[PDB]
Amino acid sequence: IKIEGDLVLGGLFPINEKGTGTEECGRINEDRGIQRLEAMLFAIDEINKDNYLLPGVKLGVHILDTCSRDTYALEQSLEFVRASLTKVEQENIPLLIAGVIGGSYSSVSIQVANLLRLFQIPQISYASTSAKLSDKSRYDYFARTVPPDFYQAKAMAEILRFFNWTYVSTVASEGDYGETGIEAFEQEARLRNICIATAEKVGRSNIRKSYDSVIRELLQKPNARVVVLFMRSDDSRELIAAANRVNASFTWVASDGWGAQESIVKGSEHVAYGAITLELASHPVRQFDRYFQSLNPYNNHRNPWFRDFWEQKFQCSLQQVCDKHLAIDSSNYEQESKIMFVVNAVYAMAHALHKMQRTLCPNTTKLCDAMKILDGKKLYKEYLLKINFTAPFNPDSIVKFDTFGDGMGRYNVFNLQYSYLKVGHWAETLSLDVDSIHWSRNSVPTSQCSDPCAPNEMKNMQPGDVCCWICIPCEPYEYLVDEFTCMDCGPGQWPDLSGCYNLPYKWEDAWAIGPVTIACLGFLCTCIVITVFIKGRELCYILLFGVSLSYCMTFFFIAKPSPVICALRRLGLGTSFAICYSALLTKTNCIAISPSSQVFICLGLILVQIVMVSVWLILETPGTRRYTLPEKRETVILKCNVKDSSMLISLTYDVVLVILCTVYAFKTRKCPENFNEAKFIGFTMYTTCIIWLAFLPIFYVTSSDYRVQTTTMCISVSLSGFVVLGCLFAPKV
Amino acid sequence: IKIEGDLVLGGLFPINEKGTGTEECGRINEDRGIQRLEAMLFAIDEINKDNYLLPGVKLGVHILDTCSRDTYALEQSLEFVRASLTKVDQENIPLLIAGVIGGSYSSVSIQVANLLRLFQIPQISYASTSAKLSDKSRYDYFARTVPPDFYQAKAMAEILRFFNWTYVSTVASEGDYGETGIEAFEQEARLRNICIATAEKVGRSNIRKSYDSVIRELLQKPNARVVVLFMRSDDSRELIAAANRVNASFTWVASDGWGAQESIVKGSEHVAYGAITLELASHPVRQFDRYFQSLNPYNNHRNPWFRDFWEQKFQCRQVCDKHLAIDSSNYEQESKIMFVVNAVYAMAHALHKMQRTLCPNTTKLCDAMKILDGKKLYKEYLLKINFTAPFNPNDSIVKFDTFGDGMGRYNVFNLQQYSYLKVGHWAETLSLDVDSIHWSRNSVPTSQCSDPCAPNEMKNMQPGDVCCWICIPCEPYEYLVDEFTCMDCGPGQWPLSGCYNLPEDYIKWEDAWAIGPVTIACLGFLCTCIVITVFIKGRELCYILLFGVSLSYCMTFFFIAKPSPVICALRRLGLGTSFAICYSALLTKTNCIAISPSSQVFICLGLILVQIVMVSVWLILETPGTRRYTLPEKRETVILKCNVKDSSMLISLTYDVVLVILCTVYAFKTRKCPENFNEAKFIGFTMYTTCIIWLAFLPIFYVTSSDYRVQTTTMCISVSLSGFVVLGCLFAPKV
Ligand SMILES: N[C@](CC1c2ccccc2Oc2ccccc21)(C(=O)O)[C@H]1C[C@@H]1C(=O)O
Ligand SMILES: N[C@](CC1c2ccccc2Oc2ccccc21)(C(=O)O)[C@H]1C[C@@H]1C(=O)O
Repeated sequence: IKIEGDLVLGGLFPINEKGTGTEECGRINEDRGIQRLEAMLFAIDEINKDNYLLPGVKLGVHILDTCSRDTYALEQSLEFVRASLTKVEQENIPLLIAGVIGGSYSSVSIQVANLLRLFQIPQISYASTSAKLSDKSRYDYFARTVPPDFYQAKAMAEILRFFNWTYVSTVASEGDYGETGIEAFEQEARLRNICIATAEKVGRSNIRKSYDSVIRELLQKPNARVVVLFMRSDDSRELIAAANRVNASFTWVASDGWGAQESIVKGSEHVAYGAITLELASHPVRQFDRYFQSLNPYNNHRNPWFRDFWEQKFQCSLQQVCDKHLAIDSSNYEQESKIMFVVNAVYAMAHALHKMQRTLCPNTTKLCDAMKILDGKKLYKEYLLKINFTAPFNPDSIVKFDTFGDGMGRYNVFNLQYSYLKVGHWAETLSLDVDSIHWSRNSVPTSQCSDPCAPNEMKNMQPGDVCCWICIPCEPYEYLVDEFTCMDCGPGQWPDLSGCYNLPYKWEDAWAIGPVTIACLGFLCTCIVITVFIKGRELCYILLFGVSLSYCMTFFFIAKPSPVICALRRLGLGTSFAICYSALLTKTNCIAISPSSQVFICLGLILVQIVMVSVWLILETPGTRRYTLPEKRETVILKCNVKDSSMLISLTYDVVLVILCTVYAFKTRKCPENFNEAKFIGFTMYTTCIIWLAFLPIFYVTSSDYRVQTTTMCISVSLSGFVVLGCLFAPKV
Repeated sequence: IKIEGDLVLGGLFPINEKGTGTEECGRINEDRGIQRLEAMLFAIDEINKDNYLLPGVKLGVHILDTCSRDTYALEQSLEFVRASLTKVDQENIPLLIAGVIGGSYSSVSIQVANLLRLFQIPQISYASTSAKLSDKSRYDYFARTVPPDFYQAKAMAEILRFFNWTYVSTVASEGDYGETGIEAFEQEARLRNICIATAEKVGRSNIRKSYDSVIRELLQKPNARVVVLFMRSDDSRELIAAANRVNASFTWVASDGWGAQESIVKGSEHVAYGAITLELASHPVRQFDRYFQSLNPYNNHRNPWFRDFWEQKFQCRQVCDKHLAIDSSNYEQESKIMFVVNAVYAMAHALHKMQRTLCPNTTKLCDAMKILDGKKLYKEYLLKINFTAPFNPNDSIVKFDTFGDGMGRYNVFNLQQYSYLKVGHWAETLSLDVDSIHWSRNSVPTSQCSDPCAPNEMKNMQPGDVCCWICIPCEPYEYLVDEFTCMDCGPGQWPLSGCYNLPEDYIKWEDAWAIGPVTIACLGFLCTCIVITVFIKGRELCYILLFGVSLSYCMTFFFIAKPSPVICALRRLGLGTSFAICYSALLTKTNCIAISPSSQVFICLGLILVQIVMVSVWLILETPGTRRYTLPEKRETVILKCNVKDSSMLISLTYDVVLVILCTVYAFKTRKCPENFNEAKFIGFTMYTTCIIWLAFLPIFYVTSSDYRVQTTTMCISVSLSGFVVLGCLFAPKV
């Protein structure tokens, strides 16, 4: 079929089928081929009768059969290039085409785009939506009015973005459709870190058991109850048939391969209930229907295949039975989905050629001599890819091409409810209705590999993928810091984005106030005793100083603990014992080496005590520390030093020397004069005994109660010094 | 031209070069045209005459002019597909072809390989050296006998590293050659760690100053004398002409655009000595020369261009009308004829082998041959071929890589005095003899940068080019860790890390101080012990003063030992103990002769508590640790020091000295008791010692804080003499 015109247009419509082997062109296609072919013929007549597009130049066509085959399209397409650039003894003269409209299947549009790119002929495919046609490095002279396939994958995740579904499983088809879609999906899905569970490439209707094995691999991940489908129409039907076979409930999200066909869900409506699906955002062309209804072989001689179309549609073999005045009516007719895309493709060239005509031939309206040869590169790059016009007969319906010659990406969101229902649409903003969904509203799923986590449970190890975090609750001693690590805070400020580890000061009333009164009571008695003016007399006054010194340490011991306090307290305990013990061993070994032994005895006793203190300070550092096993215990200091390695040894050594001296002071004194003094020395042994008893059990065994374990033993031996203070009223009044 | 045969072959040669846009073609090519065309036609006449290669089938041809234009090639090559695959239904009867041998130019071969790709028909190109033909995602029905250009970028870069040249410049042409050539050079140069000084694109048809500016840029990096070139012949022809103008002495390593052509240097032969230029290795076909001699318009009816070629080569026939022929004087075999014959034979063997499988029963064209599977012929038989090149005695085996490319075989040339000389070749291992190069003889160039960089001068400044740097040494007493940073590690360690400040030793032991200081401390203690060991019997106060002074002497002896966290406290106590012990004894003796005279121990003990309270505040102010004073240029500092600064020595010593000064003034002026001459003389002796000690104590130790020679003995000797001063006062009262 060729129609004479000043600027003829190409056309490659799959009128026939792939046939059987040598029979390359079998039964003729009736919805994809004839409806789209007559759509372009309808569009061309509209352009010719139009007065604002190509009003002087008449637009012709050169339409050809693709036969839905790659090689057959190439041989047919040679009749396009043979006219334009083949400038080599008039019949069947070919006309210089401006550009082609053909290419329905992406397979045949690629093989044509690879040919016309060499001869500078623009191509617009009305239906081919393959992804590999969007790289202008190869198919530079190519455009299309349908969005590419990977726009679906970008639109697919939008629902996953809008419905918060993350842990998803995907199944793709063995063909190119899906093996370029799920690859495009995975790259785009992970943009919001969509949490892909699995990925299965079901065979092209290989075996029924394959679909079952897929379902086995699907239900084994119950945390992913939203499954995304990019399968073709044939495979999609067989999968859900297997799903109904084993009653595998799911929430399928499927592409235009599912579309909005009732044939897919025929006999398995219940299993696929509530599935969200997409299809091309088509729009019926009302005017085309009226034109198509008014067709019959009596008045339509342009189409050579129309005779077979009448025979195949209205069944008519050699027996003719088709002899009848019947026409084509809505009873037996269906405007094909991509008819609006076919008529848009033609009007893309008409507008591209009209704008180019208005510039290259500005004064005139017909085809001026400047277009006797058409510049293919200029027409495509400078006029086709930069076009903007509302779609004819369809009052967002504006036609344009992106930088890759692909059309604007509109879609319609269809949910299975049994009938499909448009639940919104996606062009660039997913403006679907949150309601009106059936199995995604009442049983609205939220597919995650793991549950959300409370502040107690932070530490995640992600046993599965990165998006399968499992939170274990860090202990209060460990504390909860962040979802990837548990931090600490120490003392106070219990956790915020930080846990709490250990972090290490006791104002008592009875125990705390008791030492002050005891020290004050001793000070008053010492002052009263020292206030006498009667006359080892100085030793007793010095001994009273040690008792006063011991009381002062207790008063200082009532304040907040300090590392130097333990060292000072250690000196105070030794000094207090030395002061009391030094005075006792005076005027004793009289009756019973050198005559001048009092100075040596006094010097030796003081030197021994200083040696122990100096050794303890040089060997051991009197620091500060807090003793607590639990990490949630009070953040206060418990033991400044060890108190056992050195404090226990040092404390025991001081008491032992004093205890032995007190016992031996009266055990074998051998001095009967002043027997009252001997009894007092012997009776003073019990004063030191109470301190040892109150000191060992205080912190040796069961010393956890630091409130009274340490404070209780502070004043344990603070009352021994009052025994000999008042023993003076008997001799003198 | 068409030759009927069993399996005719396509033919694409640039018979006519682009004369003008007015003419479809213009004038006729001579060397890339008829010479190459007759090479294919010669090979075909040889294969048919052959019996061991396609014996049962007659191999025809279908040769067409490419007009050296892409668009013309497409229309011509369209005659190939119109026969084989376009079988859809008598003048100009076409016949199926098994492939084409064509695509001399890269641009022509690309467009043809694009169209022939669609129809599953193999193509072999005999001269299309281009890098973008080696991707099989676009041109998968396309092989090559010649290597691609980017193998040169490998070869010459392999030349640079073999001579250790690392700092290099580059100049490249505008168009496809060079721009994709130097890009491949850069990827390989960084592979062998070769850095580029400057990169200058040079315009194709531009005024001379553009070339002059390039040379001026080249001189900006004298450290890079070796420079790489990739421009085609005409640009390199007069770039060195501009080099002779400025008289810029470089050594040039250049691509096949330069080649072994005298026309490049003709005019500026002097400037471009010792250049290293690569050329494709192509041994001439002797049989073709003999065949080409016997070619005249009378015996050449196949060629429809030979008559035009005859009138063009000899300028004839039109006017000459002479019986002349082609001989060795007016003819030289073109440099690509080896590849044209190889290209035909590659398809001939591929057809031959793929005939031994499809028709093994016979030798003729069986029914399985009626339609040839192009994909099967290319991938299964064409790419997997291996045969020695005909007419060339041998390493001449023809094969195709995974991208259908002939293996790189370049000849390394060199200008010499002028003529070129094959100084080596690059098949796969660069094999050239260094002894036979013009500039490599006289001062073989070594174009490097500050690359040799000793660890001493570890630091790198990198002022300009990133590959270059400046090696200088970091601080000898500071960090020196690497060429990017010089971090400190500490005086305890050593400087390639570089140590600046850290804990170190602080010993204060010397040969002179080891024997002197030890004996001095022992002598003072021994003298006091001897003077105290008396069994004769107010000596108690003197004994306490001796004990107080003796303790200070022991502190000085222990002061020569190692430091500790409590050494500062002990040192403060020692100074107070000696002064308190000495001062305490004097006060009791004075109060003995001149509120009752019974409070003596309390006065002596009070000073110790006062010193302890001051020590406690000083200890509370800071622990008596160590101070690693290293203010001067000496690395680190001596660990021997006090926890606090010199204020404790001065302020703390000032308080103790003030008490001694008051006692000397109180005893000297406020005495008012001339009696007790033995006590007054001893009291006067103590006052004199106190004044002498103060003069030699404060300033002596106030300036030797840094040096250990003065500060080490500034304190031990300051108080040591005081102990000996009062040591002998006891013997005076006796006999
Ligand atoms: N849109 C189609 C088909 C589209 C597709 C695109 C690329 C690869 C495979 C592929 O197969 C499927 C399968 C299911 C759904 C849509 C496709 C095109 O070829 O572009 C074209 C038939 C449509 C028409 O004639 O209107
Ligand atoms: N080898 C050539 C030419 C090659 C080249 C390749 C790509 C782009 C530019 C370009 O120009 C230069 C310049 C200098 C040296 C070699 C080339 C090819 O086209 O491959 C082919 C003409 C040679 C023949 O033998 O007819």
